[PDB]
Parts: sequence; structure tokens; C-alpha cells
Amino acid sequence: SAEDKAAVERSKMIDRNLREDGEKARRELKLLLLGTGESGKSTFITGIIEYPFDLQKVNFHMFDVGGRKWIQCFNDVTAIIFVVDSSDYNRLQEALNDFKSIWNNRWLRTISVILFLNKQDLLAEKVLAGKSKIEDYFPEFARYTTPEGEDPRVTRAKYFIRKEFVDISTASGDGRHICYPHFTCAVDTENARRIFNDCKDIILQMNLREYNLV
Amino acid sequence: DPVGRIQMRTRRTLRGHLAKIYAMHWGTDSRLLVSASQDGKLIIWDSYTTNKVHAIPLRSSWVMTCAYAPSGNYVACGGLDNICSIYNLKTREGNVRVSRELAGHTGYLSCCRFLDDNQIVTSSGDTTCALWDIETGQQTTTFTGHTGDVMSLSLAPDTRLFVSGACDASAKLWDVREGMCRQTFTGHESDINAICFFPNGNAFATGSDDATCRLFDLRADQELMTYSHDNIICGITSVSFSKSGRLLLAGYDDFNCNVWDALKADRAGVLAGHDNRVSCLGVTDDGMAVATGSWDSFLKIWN
Amino acid sequence: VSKAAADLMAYCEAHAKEDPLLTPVPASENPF
Amino acid sequence: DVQLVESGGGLVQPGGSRKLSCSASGFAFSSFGMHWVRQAPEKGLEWVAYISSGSGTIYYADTVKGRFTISRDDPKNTLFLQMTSLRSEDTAMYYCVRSIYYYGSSPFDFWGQGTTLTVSSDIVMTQATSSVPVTPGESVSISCRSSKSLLHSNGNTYLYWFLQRPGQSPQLLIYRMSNLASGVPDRFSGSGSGTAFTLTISRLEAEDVGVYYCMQHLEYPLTFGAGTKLELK
Amino acid sequence: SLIDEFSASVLTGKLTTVFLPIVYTIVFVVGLPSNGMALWVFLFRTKKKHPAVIYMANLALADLLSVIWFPLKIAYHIHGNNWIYGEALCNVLIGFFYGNMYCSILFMTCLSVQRYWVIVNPMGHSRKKANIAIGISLAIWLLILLVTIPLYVVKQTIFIPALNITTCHDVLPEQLLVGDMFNYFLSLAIGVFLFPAFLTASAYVLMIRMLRSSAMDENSEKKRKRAIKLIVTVLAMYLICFTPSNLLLVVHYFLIKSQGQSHVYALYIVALCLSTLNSCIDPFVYYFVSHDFRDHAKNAL
Repeated sequence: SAEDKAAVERSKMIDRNLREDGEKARRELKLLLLGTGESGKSTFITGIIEYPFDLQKVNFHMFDVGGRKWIQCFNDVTAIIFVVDSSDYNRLQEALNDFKSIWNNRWLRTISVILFLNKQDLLAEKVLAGKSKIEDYFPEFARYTTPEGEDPRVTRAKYFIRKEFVDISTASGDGRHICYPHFTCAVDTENARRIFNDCKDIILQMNLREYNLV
Repeated sequence: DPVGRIQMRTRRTLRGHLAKIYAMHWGTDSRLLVSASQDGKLIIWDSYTTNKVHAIPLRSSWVMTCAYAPSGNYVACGGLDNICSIYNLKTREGNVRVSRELAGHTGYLSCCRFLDDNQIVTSSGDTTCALWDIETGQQTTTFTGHTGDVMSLSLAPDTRLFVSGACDASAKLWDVREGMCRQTFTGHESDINAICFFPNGNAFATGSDDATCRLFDLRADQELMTYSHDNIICGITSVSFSKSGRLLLAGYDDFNCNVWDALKADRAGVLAGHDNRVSCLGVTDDGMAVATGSWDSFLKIWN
Repeated sequence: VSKAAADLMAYCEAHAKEDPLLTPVPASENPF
Repeated sequence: DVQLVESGGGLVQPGGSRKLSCSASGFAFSSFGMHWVRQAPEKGLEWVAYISSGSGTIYYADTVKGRFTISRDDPKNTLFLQMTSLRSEDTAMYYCVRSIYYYGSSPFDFWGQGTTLTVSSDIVMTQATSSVPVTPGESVSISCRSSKSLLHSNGNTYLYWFLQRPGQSPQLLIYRMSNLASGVPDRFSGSGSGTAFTLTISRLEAEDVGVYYCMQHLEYPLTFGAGTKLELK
Repeated sequence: SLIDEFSASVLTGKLTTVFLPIVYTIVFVVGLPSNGMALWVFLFRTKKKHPAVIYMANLALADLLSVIWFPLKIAYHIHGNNWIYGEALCNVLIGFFYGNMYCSILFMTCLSVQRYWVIVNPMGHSRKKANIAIGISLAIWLLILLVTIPLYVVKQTIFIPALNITTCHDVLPEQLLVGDMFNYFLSLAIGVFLFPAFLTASAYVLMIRMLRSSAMDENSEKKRKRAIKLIVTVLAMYLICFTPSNLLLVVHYFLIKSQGQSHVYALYIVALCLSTLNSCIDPFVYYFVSHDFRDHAKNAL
């Protein structure tokens, strides 16, 4: 039993390092980026592609996959980041389909989604020129009215695309998870701190439910 | 001729994972487990003493499969990274180190299973299954034909044939030597999440996300028995047989393992006790214990 | 086809005495 | 490859004190436990001390307890043994030994070349075959006896066998009574049951000559027999 | 306790004859199953050692102990302030009822200062901080046991001959009320209620001061607005259930040691009903306020 007791020392030695490593594999916030093809995924900061970043001394670890079904692996992440350029239309309804598939996925119903409406410049300039008509693709846009330098022309259209995504959000979720829409340009440094503020809300909300204040 | 109630119960709790467990494999000695979890560690458990024998750090934390070499020398793991890593346990230097990083797949790795200590067969989400030579690191044979991600693999007792399950809802049986598909029957309504061989190599049981299992035999060309109950509508995550097949242990997303009677198709028991979806489930080589891992981070030994 | 299930039952009965979980072996000869 | 080299010996004046040092190289010394072992010039082996993988447990031989102080420095892959005061009976060779304990382990796999510290101014293993002549081609079998049965209820049996070839450090032949260690040819095999045991050899080779040693490692202290010296002719 | 011509009215009127026992019965009928069912889910069914369920579970324990002895006390009052079960049982009911009641206050205070350090400065420490929760939990249990031991030794069985009645705790000798029980109750009140009240009140108001701000995101209607109401509810129950009782407790023993006009016990006994009633408000407001706790209880039963 002397040799077998020595194995217990090796067993407890392993457990010591596991918890030592398990205290740094936690306290970093995993994030999953599911931006659609032909979008500004790589601009706002192996099969898996990682991009670490940290603000205010909290380490973020964002994950991307170039090679639906593996999504079940990511039901621990703090949030999902869905990035779509708000300037195209022929696949914008396709983009809305992409968002719904994520928002209603079985394993993602406890995960909040940060939505980045990138390429507002392209949409802003595009509608400002008016070379193509939104109503041809979104007839119901003709009925929209704004709820709010600054241009009042395109901002009428800008909140419509956000309205389309948030409508998909409030239609389900029932408070288990929330969609946080955003507008951004692919020069802006604010992309990093927007996620930090948004994950603090997600983490704060998680405490409110697991400590019985909601 | 039923089997009544198999009131199996926990006999150990192999605590120590800090994340979701995804796969474990029983060593040939019927004592050593190897378990893979998202924490990024492979832990060699001594089931008898609940002793940790090795801890193997991994380059990729996104493991989704693991294997124990029949000789007991090598352990393999795979994941979202398209590389299957083979580790050597009997290093004279004492520490476990990688022997070969099997690159070559276009997508994630879903299942890996050694073969006579020198050939390893793996299946990936890129719709391909591959047989490798560990020394050279090349694909000795490539298997194609799936219309979707391949999710599970199971080696026959003879190791001459192995079966694969994919999200196309069909079970494909392959030849390691001939290198082309032998059987590809279908019938599931959703993804085939897990696959396992009956101890005789003439049958294998499929675990599908439609909350139903099916028992297939090569001669039948069709499902012989289907396991499902109206009160269970959650997908099956893992499957393993008993030493004589009678006790078909199956993992379910509803946080319990339904212990189905393979021959009778009746829910003869439930190894409840897990706090989250039970992901992996494996019976010892001697039939003396069934080890169950779950996303709760706990591995439990049942008898 | 039916003889496939017949052979499955034959194997199950043939090795029906080797399953500690089908038939709990005495604790005196058990690692648990 | 694996290698352990030690120093710090040499003649010591009366009333002196010395520190033996064992420098590991080429292996994860931090993951191995360390033993010191003694061989009298012509009077067999004797265990000295023990330090575990992680210095949570220590052990000493009764003849040196308190006087000695086993120490290790894992980050530098070094092991020590601080010797306090001097006694004539301390005159003997000392060896550095590695051992790692897990289910399938083979304790006492590797031995250093040893450092001489000659001086001038518990279960009992025994084997009646103190010495015997042997010739090539024989299937000679050695036997050693225990003062207590070594088959602990685990099924483990912590009897050990080694070969201290001429001018060479001991090499582990059989560990846990039956198991063949690394680098050991097929010729060797231990068998028996309970309290006395046979270390059998087939087709004896010229390299199978030296002084064999049997120890029992059920619990500390560890004890040696007189061994078995083979006269090849 | 009562030190009498007028005081005899308290022991004779329907105030203590039928109102206290019936109101106590209403508390017992629900406080037992309500906290009893709570302990079933927290201990037997819940299989995770989350930090929150530690303080909540111990609170449920403190609630049961305060009410399990009520069947003796309800029968005590209807008998006309007569203690027939003897000396040992009187010292048991009062010790458990007062010890467990003040122990419940402490676990509520720890929840307030647990939610603070969690909502404010979120860190995700729930995976490992369980050990701190256990350590403080037993420290409080030892504190109440060591503070409540003077309730088992001091003599309270006075058998006043005027009515041929022995009344356990209601009446006490002037020797004890003036220099022995005065120190215990005032220290117990000032130290084990008022100070924890400052911690819990500050914690919850500080919480609300952050759950409404410009440094907080816009999606609020379902989560933050709801939480503010529950925080005020929990603080509201804590303040009004115990402050009127412990306030009158200080008033009573203050008069005894300086003015002898010890009739305030008439108001204290009725005011203490609210504190007893809180033993059954807590399960509804703390655990069942949770959305999933109801589901967990549903699976439990």
C-alpha cells in the first residue's frame, strides 16, 4: 500500500494543476463571431480562427470557424457577435434568415447576441445617391417613420434595418437572452469597447437570475 | 423474457474536469479511462482508485473526440482543429508528448479510434473519413461519399471494418483496406450523433438527434429495432453496448442516460444523476463498469 | 433478415453470464 | 537518453560531513520521486532515503534517520542528501535511483553510476543461494525469501530484483515480482506465490553475470537480502 | 418580560388568550411547509453547490426551527398563560424561537452583502467562492449558539400564585429583567438586528442606485425594472417585519431598568407577530420570486 499511496500524491498533484489552470481558462470571456459571407467580420478588431483582445484588463477570446452543427460546442460563450453589412439587399433577407437561425437555435437560447450593423457608410452613401430603391426589396419600408453632423435622410432608413433584426429578437427569447444592435464603420476604434460594455450587461444579467433578483 | 429493472447506481465520481466533457475511452486493461473536455486537458483516470494518472495539455481546447490505444501506449484526440494528435504515454522521459499531429482534414474532427497501434481512423466534418499511418503522418486511405458532416465512428471487434455516422442521416460502413463504401443505408430523420459496434461486429447502434436510436445489421440492410418513447424527445449524444449487448446504454440531452434493452426495445432503467446533457458513455472491456461523462464536468462510474 | 435478429439473440444468450450489469456479480468479487 | 550522474563522495576525515548530489538529465525529474541506495563494499545493498514527486512525503533508513536530510531542487533537476556527523559504518557506495508511481509504473527503472563515500580512521528479505557457479546455456533460477507475504489485497506484490554487473550499477530486471522492465531482454522472468519466489533465466548469456539483489517494498524501511553472486565458468 | 394589578390584564384578556395563538397558528401552517419544501429543493434535489443556495438554504433552516416549537406555544397561550410541559421544554421553545429568529435575520443580511460584490463588481466567482459561503455560514451558527446559551440557563418558569399559573417566559423576576436579561436582549437587538439592518439596507439601495443609470444598457423593461421591485420588496419586508418588534423590545427593557412601567410588553408581543410572520414571507419573496425556482420545485414534486 506504500506504492499505491504514492499514486495518490500524483493524483492530487494533477488536481492541483487542473484547478490552477482552470482559474485562468476561466475569467476570460469566450465570444463566437458568426458574420455572414462578404461582410466586415475581420475589420471590427486550422479550421478555427482566434483573435484575442483585452480592454480594462478583461481578456476576450473571439472564435471564428471557416469549416451549423458544431455550434453546440459554443453554448458557454458570453455572447455571439453577428456582423452584417447594412448596405446589401439581395442577401439582407438572407442575413435576417441567418440571425433567426442563431437566435432560435436550441443550444443558444441562453446566449445573448451582439449585432454589428457594419458598412453604414456604404448604406448611407448608397441611399443618399438613391441609385436603387429600397422598396423594390422591402415594400414595407415605405410606411416607416423615424423614432428619433447628422443626416435625417438616411437615418430614416438606418433604423429600419435595425428594426428588422430586433423584431426577430423580441419575437422570442422571452428575456432569457437579448439582442444588442449596433451601427459601426470599419475605421472605428469603438468596436472593441462596445463588446465590453455589452458583455458586462450579459454577465450582470446572469447574476440577477442566478442570485434570484429576477 | 424481459430483464426487469437494472437499478445501476454510482460507485465513483471522477471529479476534476473544469468544463464540458465530450468523450472518454476505456483502456484495454478495463481500468484506465482517458477523458477529453473543453478545458483543454486529457485526464487518464484510474477508475478503481479514482486516481489521476496523467494530465495531457492540448494545443486546441475544442476537443470533440478521444481514443485509447489498444496496447495502452498511445492516446489520441481530435476537435475543431483539423489535426488529430497522437500522444505517447510510455515515454522514457516520463512526460506525455505528441508523436504525430495528423493534419489533412478540411473540417472539424468528430471521432478518432486507433487500430493495431499503428493505424488510426478518423472522421471529420468535411464529409470525409480517413485512415492514417501514424509514423509518416499521411492519409493511407481517404473515404468520401457523405453529403454532410461525419459525426461518429466505431471500430469492429476485428478492426477490418468501421462504421460512420453523418448529418445526412445515413450510416456508412467502410473498409480500411479496400477503401470504398460497403453499405450506406439510411432512415434517420436528423443527425446521427453517435455510433457504436455490437460486440460481434455484425451490428451497430445509431444515436440520432431525432430522439430515436436504431439497431442495424449488415445482412438486414434495414433497421431491426428502434428505441424511443413518447416522453423522450431529446437527441441521443452517445451510445455503447454491454458485454453481451443486452444493456444498450445511451446518452440523452435531457441530462440522463436511458438504459435500453437492446433485444426488447424497452426503457429498463435510467442512470439519472447528471446536471447537464450527458455527452459520452462507454462500457468497460470486461463489462464490469459503465463510465458516463457529461457537460456537468463530472465522470461517474456506474455498476 | 429475421435470422439476423435470431443471431443477435443467440450471441446475447451465449455470453449472458459475462455482464456484471445485466446480472450483478457478488460484491466480494467486485472493484466497487 | 535518460541518465543520472551523482557526485559529492570521496574520503572523509573523522567527524566530517558531506552532501551527495544527483544531477538528473534528459527526463522530467520533477515528475519522478528520488531514492538513495547503498551498497557496502562486499556486504550487499541497503536502502537510505526517499523523497516523493512533490516533497509531501519523506522516509529514511533507521541506521541514518535524523542524521541525514534528503533534499531536491525540481526546477534545476537536482537531488541532494545532506549527511550530518560521521560514523565508520557509513563506509559504502551510494546510488541515485528514480521511481514514478502510477497504475502501470515500473519503480526503480533507472540507476546512477554511484559515488563512493568510503570512510577510514522491518521486513527481512533473504536468499540461501549466496553464490553458485553457472555455465552458458543453463536455465539457472534464483530464489529469495520474505518474512511476510507480499501479496497485498490489491493483487500487487512489491518485490524487486536487480543485477549489479561487475563495475556496473544495478539494472532493474523484475519489478513488482513478475514484470519485465525497460531494456531487459526476454530471458528473465519472475514467478511463484506468497512468500518465496523464483527469478528464472533461460539461455543464460555472458552478460547475465554479477550479483543479483532482492528487496521487498511493501512499506518503509526497505530491506535487501545478501544477493546472489554468480561465478561464470 | 412582565415584572401585577394591570399586568394581570395582559395574562387575562383575549389579546393573548386567542389572538396570539390563532395568528401564530396561521404562521405555522405555512411557515413549516413553505420553508420545508424550500429545504427539499435546496438540499435533496439541487445537486450544485452554488453560493446563493448556501445562504438561502441556511435561511430556510432558520425559519423552520423558529416555528417547529409553535405547537407547544399555541397550546401554551390558549391554556391561559399556563406552562404544563415543565421546565426543560420552556427553555427549549424560547431558545429556538428567539435564536432561530435572530439567526434568520443574519442569513438575510449575508444575502444582501452577497448580491453586492456579485452584481456590483461582477467577477463570475460563483464557481469557486462556495467555500467562503460555507465558512461564514457556520460562523454565524456558532455566533447564535454562543449568544443564545444564556437563554437556556437563566430561570424562566415563575409560578405566580394569584392565578395558580406558571407562564414560562412571559413573566420574569425583577432581578433578572433588570440586570441579566436586559443585557442579553438589548445586546441581541442592537447587535444582531440593527447593525445587520444597516448593512442590508445600504446594500439594496446601493444596488438600485446602479440598476438605474446612464452607465447601464438600454434593454431594461424585463430584467432591471423587475429586479428593482423585488429588492424594495425584500428590504421592505425586512425593515417592517423586524424593526417594530426590536424597537419595542428596546423600549420595554429600557423602561424596566429606569422607570419600572413594564406594560410595553403588551405592544411587544403583538409586534413580535410580524417578525414571526416573516418566517413565512421569506420563502415566497426570496426563493419563489425566482422564475426557474418554481420550475425546480415543480420537478422536485
